[PDB]
Amino acid sequence: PISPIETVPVKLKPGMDGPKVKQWPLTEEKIKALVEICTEMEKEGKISKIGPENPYNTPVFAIKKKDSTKWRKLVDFRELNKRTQDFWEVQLGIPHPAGLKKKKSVTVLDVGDAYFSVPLDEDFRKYTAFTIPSINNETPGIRYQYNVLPQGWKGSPAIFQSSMTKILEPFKKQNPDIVIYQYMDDLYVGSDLEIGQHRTKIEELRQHLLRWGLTTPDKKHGYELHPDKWTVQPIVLPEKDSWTVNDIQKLVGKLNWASQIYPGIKVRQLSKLLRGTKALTEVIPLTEEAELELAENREILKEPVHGVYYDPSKDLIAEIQKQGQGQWTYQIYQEPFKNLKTGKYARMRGAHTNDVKQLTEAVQKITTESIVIWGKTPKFKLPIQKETWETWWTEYWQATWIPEWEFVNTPPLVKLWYQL
Amino acid sequence: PISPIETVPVKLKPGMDGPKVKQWPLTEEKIKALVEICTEMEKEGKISKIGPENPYNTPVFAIKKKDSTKWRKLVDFRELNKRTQDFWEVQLGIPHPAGLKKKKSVTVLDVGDAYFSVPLDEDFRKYTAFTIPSINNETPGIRYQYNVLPQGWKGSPAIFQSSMTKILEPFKKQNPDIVIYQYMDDLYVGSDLEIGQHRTKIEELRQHLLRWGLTTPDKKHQKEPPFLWMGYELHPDKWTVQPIVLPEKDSWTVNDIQKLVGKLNWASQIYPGIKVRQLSKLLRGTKALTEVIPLTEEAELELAENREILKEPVHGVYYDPSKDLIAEIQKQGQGQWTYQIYQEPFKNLKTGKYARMRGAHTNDVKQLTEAVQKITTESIVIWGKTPKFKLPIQKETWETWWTEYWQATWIPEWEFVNTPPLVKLWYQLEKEPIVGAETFYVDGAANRETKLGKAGYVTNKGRQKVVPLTNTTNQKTELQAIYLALQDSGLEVNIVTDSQYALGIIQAQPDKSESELVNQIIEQLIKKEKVYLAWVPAHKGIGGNEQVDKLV
Ligand SMILES: COc1ccc2ccccc2c1/C=N/NC(=O)c1ccc(O)c(O)c1
Ligand SMILES: OC[C@H]1O[C@@](CO)(O[C@H]2O[C@H](CO)[C@@H](O)[C@H](O)[C@H]2O)[C@@H](O)[C@@H]1O
Ligand SMILES: OC[C@H]1O[C@@](CO)(O[C@H]2O[C@H](CO)[C@@H](O)[C@H](O)[C@H]2O)[C@@H](O)[C@@H]1O
Ligand SMILES: OC[C@H]1O[C@H](O)[C@H](O)[C@@H](O)[C@@H]1O
Ligand SMILES: OC[C@H]1O[C@H](O)[C@H](O)[C@@H](O)[C@@H]1O
Ligand SMILES: OC[C@H]1O[C@H](O)[C@H](O)[C@@H](O)[C@@H]1O
Ligand SMILES: [Mg+2]
Repeated sequence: PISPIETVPVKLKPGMDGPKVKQWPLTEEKIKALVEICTEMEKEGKISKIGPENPYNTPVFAIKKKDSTKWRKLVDFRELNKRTQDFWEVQLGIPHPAGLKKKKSVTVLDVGDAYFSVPLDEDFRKYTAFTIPSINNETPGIRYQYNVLPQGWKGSPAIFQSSMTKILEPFKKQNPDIVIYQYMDDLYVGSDLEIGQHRTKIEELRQHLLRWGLTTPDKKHGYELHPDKWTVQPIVLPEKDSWTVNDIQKLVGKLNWASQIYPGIKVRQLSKLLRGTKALTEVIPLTEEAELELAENREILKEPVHGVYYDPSKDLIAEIQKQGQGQWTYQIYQEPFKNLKTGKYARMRGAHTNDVKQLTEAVQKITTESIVIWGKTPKFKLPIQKETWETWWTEYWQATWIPEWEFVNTPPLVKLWYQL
Repeated sequence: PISPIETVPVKLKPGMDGPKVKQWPLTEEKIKALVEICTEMEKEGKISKIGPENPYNTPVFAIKKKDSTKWRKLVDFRELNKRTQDFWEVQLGIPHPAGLKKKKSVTVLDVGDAYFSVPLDEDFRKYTAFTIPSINNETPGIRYQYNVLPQGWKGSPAIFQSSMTKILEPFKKQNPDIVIYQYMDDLYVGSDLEIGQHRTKIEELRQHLLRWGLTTPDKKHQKEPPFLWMGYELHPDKWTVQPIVLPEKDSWTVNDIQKLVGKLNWASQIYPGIKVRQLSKLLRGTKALTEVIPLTEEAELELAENREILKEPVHGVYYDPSKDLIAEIQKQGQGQWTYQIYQEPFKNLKTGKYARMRGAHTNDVKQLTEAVQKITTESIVIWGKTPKFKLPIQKETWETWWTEYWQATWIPEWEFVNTPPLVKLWYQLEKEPIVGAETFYVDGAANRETKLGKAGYVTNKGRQKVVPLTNTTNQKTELQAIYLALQDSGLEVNIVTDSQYALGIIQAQPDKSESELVNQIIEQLIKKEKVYLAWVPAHKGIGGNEQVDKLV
């Protein structure tokens, strides 16, 4: 009937129970797709229907690949994760190569399918249960639980880690300068070849993987990334010629908030021109003892933070601020005012690009950056409405994972971050 | 009776055992009804006398109804549930009527001893164990155990609804033309066919149901057109709120208002424009349950109107799939917006209200945004898709606000609706200073203790004023200054504040506040032609701010 079924038995550590998360209400569109998908998986054996004797449930969504033709199921295993973590991060964890962020090109390719060939630990399948919603609560939702390593679960990879690296065993010896970090379903290939060749070694691997185990990756004659290029650090102060009282004030404050990070930021002889109750539209030519601070400080602001070191026990925070015009800035950090990275996202080739869409991309962007630089996904403090977000993101969202997010209503630094 | 369904494997939380509670040997006017009943169930299989074993017991009280034949044995499993494993929590939601697709002539079914017709886990039966005392006060008690769902054992609405479904599953397939809705022991088989042929089907599901152990009533199939449902009144081509009792008293309490307002919230679904802001503004004196709460002059005026609204019955329509959904809003002020989702003129599926989020500083556009939202999230439930919006604002007014709002908003797809009031931002701040306009350097502090402050200013032209304040907060003197500058200043002005707060509140362009102070400021903004507000860090040597920063 069946062969030697050896599955890695999984456990949640003592004190935590399977996930019990409410299934979100989806558009009749997404349901129907989610309906066919499982209908087929159930048929494939990948999943099975369950009863009321499984109190467990994780949210499941539906999103387009890039193929606004066909949908793909995206289960939000954010909870089942934290409750298995001691397993996918302790026991069978996957080390993160610090060089990956150095190579000139990193192509990220999907390996999620290599997972539906590995049976899930009997006594654990019960925690991977999900419900396919019903319009207007008409009928009761549909109940399924997995039978194979499900994508999205941070264990699917940790379990596959062996079969995987074993497949990479011939390719890695032969191409010993290429980095290959497996983060969940995604596989990151990093190297330093021509942007032409780098698309060939990939293909080699692509082909290698395709044969060896039919670990079918979804390529598309396939996601180029350039780690090195990411180096956006200055915080330019407008350095004009004509300054009004008003512009000096805007500068001091914008210069004072500043010092909350950089230690040697000295705003004194600047308050020198701000002396006297003057009109705001009054040009005051910069003094002689004055522009010291202009550039003497612009310097401490030319060379970045000294004493900012990542911590693996504390998690990562990512803040994004709408900057206007498809302009979105952001900072990654841990101890308020001690950034690990800062940058900008941009709307460039889309006349249908709206806030939400941007944010959803600006986020996935920031998430991959971390996944690369740190091997871990940050927690976002999204400047959007909790209700609106929880409705639309799965629209333009098209990643295989979901980070932690919360919602904020920003203290208007005049975003002492923008340059223009 | 005894359904040939397969059973749902049940257990108890890890490390627990059956409840071994005992029977307060009670009567015989009842240690009789029990033996009569049990034995009658025992025949029907619902139960089976259990051996001289280890089984734990459960209390089996009895009570009597008021129509007359006899008593009800009511076992109290409270201690069995506590030990019973959790279950996939059934539909916690209720299928709102405005979204059941219209049909020609619907039916309804009332499953019988539902719970008692579904077999119980052949292994979790031993924990249902109980006993009724002897007919005499002596004690050779009678032992039984359940073979079907217990009547309120924890897992019952679950394992029932479960099994139900897996039965209707095969029926619905051989009949892809009938939408049977399920809720408790209620089936909503309905379709649009000659009325005669249709019955041939209902009298068919019924055969199939009874075929497998589930029983259903029958005038032939029992209910006429006016159906009741969790508070609804579903006609064959219309739905409506069941009747509402909006009382008149000479005394109300914190318990009398939740009832009122609670009754008022429900009626809004279809009753257009049920204002209930001031009435709920009351439930927060303190949360004592019984309290002589004096009606307010505003509530009694609000309730008087709510009554006049209810003094006239309104209907609700059914959902038509091919036709789409349209939703339109309208602001009643005070942050009270009302809407209505429809497909056709004079035919709403439902209307509702959108309260003000009970906050402190929000402008119409914000609210209208959150309004659209509430309606969006909701339309995706009752219907499954979002509606075309008809919002009382012009694409021009919106475009402005979002492209200038630090937050990422997303009003989806609307059309203009010219019917006042029309949502609009009343005052606007100069993005840059104003040259030939006096610059007021304001600031005003207060003693956190003595609760005494003074707001004031000092300008370029050399004018100064300090107005003494009393029983004020610090933020009060902070805004007291901006308001003071707006007073003393001319037609266009530039203000410099050390107040993060003051600024933000105004730079929020939040119209419609309660706080007299804000509205005065907001009012004074309106009157001004051009205003530019500036923020500088206080206590930082501004040879121009370290003035009022020291004068106050
Ligand atoms: C327990 O229920 C009642 C007791 C007494 C009544 C007296 C007069 C009218 C309706 C009544 C009702 C309710 N009758 N309700 C139904 O037969 C019904 C059928 C299909 C559905 O989908 C649904 O949601 C409710
Ligand atoms: O979108 C937030 C919302 O998502 C829920 C599921 O309905 O939970 C998930 O997302 C959270 C985001 O911070 C995670 O922290 C949580 O672990 C995950 O299951 C809700 O709980 C939450 O309100
Ligand atoms: O059909 C839109 C049109 O209907 C109007 C006036 O005829 O209002 C009536 O019809 C609406 C249809 O949805 C009802 O909601 C409304 O209560 C009723 O008075 C206008 O709203 C609009 O121009
Ligand atoms: O135009 C769409 C693409 O724009 C940018 O590259 C985004 O970072 C990426 O997430 C998105 O796929
Ligand atoms: O909800 C009350 C329930 O009482 C009992 O369990 C009955 O068997 C069932 O008909 C009903 O569903
Ligand atoms: O919202 C309050 C109302 O909810 C439902 O209609 C209940 O059946 C009714 O008892 C209650 O008055
Ligand atoms: Mg001050």
